[PDB]
Amino acid sequence: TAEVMSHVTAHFGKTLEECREESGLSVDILDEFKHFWSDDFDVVHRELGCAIICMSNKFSLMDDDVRMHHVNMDEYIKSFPNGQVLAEKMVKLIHNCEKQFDTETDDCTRVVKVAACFKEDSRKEGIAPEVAMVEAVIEKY
Ligand SMILES: CCCC#C/C=C/CCCCCCCCCO
Ligand SMILES: [Mg+2]
Ligand SMILES: [Mg+2]
Repeated sequence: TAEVMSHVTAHFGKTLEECREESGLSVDILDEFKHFWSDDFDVVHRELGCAIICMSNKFSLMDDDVRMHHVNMDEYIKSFPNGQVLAEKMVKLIHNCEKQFDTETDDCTRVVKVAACFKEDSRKEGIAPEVAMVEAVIEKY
């Protein structure tokens, strides 16, 4: 659901700053990860793809070939409150987008294209949060 997705996003995004230098991602491109979900934020930069790899690797969410690791992704999603309701659909959506961009060999560029596809499909399928819902989770700390 969009609510589970807010919890996932709020945790995943904590690794943004530690990943920023290696990925070449300027604060001008994305200052806080929560803004990935703004209707207004265009998911396009190669460097955002690189950052996504960095952040994913922190939790083993990529396989050997820099595609999602389905079982690690399932376990991660299920580590959040009510995660079981989102896990199946989220892995199926990401994997469907990966297949559409399988001819992109550049890992950073492929990952940002897949990220943009996933964002559009999460909206169509009703699992895309609003930035406010993501903030609400960050603001409980
Ligand atoms: C394999 C991606 C890890 C993840 C995740 C999701 C976190 C919440 C929103 C970010 C979406 C990233 C999609 C990247 C898929 C690239 O193969
Ligand atoms: Mg710019
Ligand atoms: Mg490769």
